Amino acid sequence: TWLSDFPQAWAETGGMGLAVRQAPLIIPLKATSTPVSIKQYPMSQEARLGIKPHIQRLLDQGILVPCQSPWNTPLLPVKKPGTNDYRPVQDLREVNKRVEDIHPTVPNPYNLLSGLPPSHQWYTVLDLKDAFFCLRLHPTSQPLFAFEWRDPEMGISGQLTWTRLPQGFKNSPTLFDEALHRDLADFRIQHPDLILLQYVDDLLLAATSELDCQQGTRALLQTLGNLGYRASAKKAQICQKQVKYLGYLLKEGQR
Amino acid sequence: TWLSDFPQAWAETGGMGLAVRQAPLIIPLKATSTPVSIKQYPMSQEARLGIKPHIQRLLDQGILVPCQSPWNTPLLPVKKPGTNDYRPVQDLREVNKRVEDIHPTVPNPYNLLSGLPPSHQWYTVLDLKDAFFCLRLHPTSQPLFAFEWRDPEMGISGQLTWTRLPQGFKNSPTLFDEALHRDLADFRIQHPDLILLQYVDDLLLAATSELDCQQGTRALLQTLGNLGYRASAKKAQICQKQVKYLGYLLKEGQR
DNA sequence: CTTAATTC
DNA sequence: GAATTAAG
DNA sequence: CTTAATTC
DNA sequence: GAATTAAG
Repeated sequence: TWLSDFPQAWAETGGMGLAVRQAPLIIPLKATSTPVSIKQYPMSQEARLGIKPHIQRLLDQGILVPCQSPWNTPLLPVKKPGTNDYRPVQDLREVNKRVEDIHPTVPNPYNLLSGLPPSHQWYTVLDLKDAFFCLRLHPTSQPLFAFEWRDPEMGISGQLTWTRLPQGFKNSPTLFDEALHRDLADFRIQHPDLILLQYVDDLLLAATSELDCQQGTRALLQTLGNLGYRASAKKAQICQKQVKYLGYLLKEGQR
Repeated sequence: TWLSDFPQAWAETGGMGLAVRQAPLIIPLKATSTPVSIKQYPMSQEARLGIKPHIQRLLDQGILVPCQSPWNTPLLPVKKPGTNDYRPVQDLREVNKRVEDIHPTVPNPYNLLSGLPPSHQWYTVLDLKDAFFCLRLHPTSQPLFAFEWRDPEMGISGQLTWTRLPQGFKNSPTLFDEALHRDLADFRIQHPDLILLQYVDDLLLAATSELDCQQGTRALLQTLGNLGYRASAKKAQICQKQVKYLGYLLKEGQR
């Protein structure tokens, strides 16, 4: 029952995360950038009602907050099915174009897996839930990601923005990967015999024996929870000689 | 009056040419070729009446002759203007594909002109009329170029073919250029001080003085006429310090 | 909905 | 260069 | 007229 | 991939 032994480490029981050791992120703009305010494309009531629950949850969680910003990008009504479930998707392309580029340090899955020794056959795969939202944004950079939100009948002031690293921002994957690497540096040092692969929010822990993988997993979950990250108990693959990681099926040491 | 001094050398007074020193040409087929007989696309009366005079002239000249051949390619009604003058154009692409390739020995105009010394300022440009028709085709190769010709009211048997190198055949330019080079080899040897440029049917004779260009031109015209070639008196540019050759304007030694 | 590419 | 894909 | 390429 | 060019 890994779920009961580590309440804080799982999204299911530890609540929304927040990387407490990471300083709020400051997002540098390119040298010539000036704010861009793109009007919000009219949204149907169906889309608005579909998105509303999500916006309210984020406001309650403090991930979204009201604001007045010279920046504004549009929200899009996205429903994977034909017209089923919705979810807000922000078009941050005009913001991305004005943000200074950073070196892409996230390794491609192929190269990352090359660092997996044949000696480590016991695997544990964890995926961090709402990973980007665990990283705070400095108040100075929050206005950059503002969007409009209203209600034809008693709606918020006007704009809302993110207080955490947002989805759709070009540097989120890299910034998150780099932050988690800093937070897990000690863990690696304290567990020299363990192999830990990180691909943004997807983690692979490899060990030589089931026992080591057990103790190692316990230590990783404890560490992750303490740092403020949250893993999916639902999708978790604990101490298995066969696991699915980054589209690959790890078995017998193949792939 | 160069026209009167060399009756045989001009198309205007010497009649259709025939390169008497050149053996009738044999056209080798590719190793796997078999005859192809392409049906003649129906031709309107307007097109037929327009082409008729040309066919009759060629038959009278012996350039076209009746035949029965397993080969057949279509004739096309071509009228440069909107619907004015006509002229028969044969689509020999299927024949070209079955004929063995030869090395392209005709130099491009740019490289050909590089062999024109600044010392030779006096130019004479001649263009041979119906040049390809001056070269005979061996009877064994004549059937390759057959086409259909009839008259809704008393028409020739069925097919006609060429007894001379035809227009539209992929190797005609190269074969003609090579044949003329063989026929003018002696002339070059007999006139070491003269510069002679050959580009298929377009000739440029260059000399150091007007006198040399005069005597040289007289000798070239006499030689051409004797060999059976015919130049255009109409377009002839004799002993000029400025002439148009291959799209270029030769003047002061420029171009 | 808008848009940088990639196809047909 | 009017559609098709892929994406934010 | 049919066709190998090249554009839009 | 439906037009545009170029050609035999």
